Amino acid sequence: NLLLPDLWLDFLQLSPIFQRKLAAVIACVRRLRTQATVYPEEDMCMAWARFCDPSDIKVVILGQDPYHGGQANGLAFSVAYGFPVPPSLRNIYAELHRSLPEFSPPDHGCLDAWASQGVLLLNTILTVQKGKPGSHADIGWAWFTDHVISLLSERLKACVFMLWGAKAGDKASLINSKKHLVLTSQHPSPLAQNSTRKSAQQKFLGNNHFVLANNFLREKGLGEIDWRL
Amino acid sequence: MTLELQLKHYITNLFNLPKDEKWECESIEEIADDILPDQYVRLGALSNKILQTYTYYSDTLHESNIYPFILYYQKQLIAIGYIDENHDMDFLYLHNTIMPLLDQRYLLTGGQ
Repeated sequence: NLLLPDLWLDFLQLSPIFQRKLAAVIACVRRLRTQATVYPEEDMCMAWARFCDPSDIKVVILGQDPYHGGQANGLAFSVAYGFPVPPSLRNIYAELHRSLPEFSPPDHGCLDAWASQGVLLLNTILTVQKGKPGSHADIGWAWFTDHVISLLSERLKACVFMLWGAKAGDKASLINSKKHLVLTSQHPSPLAQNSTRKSAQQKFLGNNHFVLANNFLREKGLGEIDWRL
Repeated sequence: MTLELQLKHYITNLFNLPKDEKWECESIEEIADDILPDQYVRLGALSNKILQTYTYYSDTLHESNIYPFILYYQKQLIAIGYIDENHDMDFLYLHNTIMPLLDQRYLLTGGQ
């Protein structure tokens, strides 16, 4: 059991050895779950893969690891209904509101409608121990999500990749930037919001990434994302 | 968890926030150059070092337009403070991996 939907197994075409390596990471998490609280639950750590067919993915947004206080829902940046909106997601909403006149920031952190429209909200690390950010950074998730990114770049005809901050930016070398639109900026975190008129990288607020993404999709003949929540 | 509790006590007292409201945390890694003021990021010190960050949030914190935060480099405490209403960082503590640059931890209940 690789926890992935059948469409994703078909899409990835994992070799037997890669299947065993993924199974080994899953087994590691299973061992860690009996010793401590791990987020999200096992049957939610692949939720990011269950909202659309992988062939229909149009935008990839990379996060780091899941929230570690129980608010993670298996999607990058998103939180379940009823949870307060985290700071980075608030700033994402702020950039959407600046760039898209029809977008009004919602009172929730649920990004399900984006995922259903082909926005892949992929954390590079898929589990985390309660209260300990980065605690599962070295158990093998990074190999798997790197491979997922590579295969999305290879197998999709046209896709947008939004890489915010240094960690996500490190993944750019996995993506064929002639096929795909690779959008980069500083992280949406409020910590990175007000800084230095020095940053070689563009600020998150003002990066125009959601407009540029829909322009790309329109140019390639794909349906645009309705970003409204 | 001592430091997070001291920061919560300090912030809820300073801004008269409910002491029993649960705080949640967002953690991301990012290089110090993008998250700290320019004057505190120097070659051979904080420059080009990846920090692990904790930013706290809640309903009343959002209402006050403040973001309390704690920054670390590996196991070394790097910063304690909050982003204020003007989006200015106000530090209770700041260390550049070599030495403390700012230390008002006497405002905390730790005795440091």
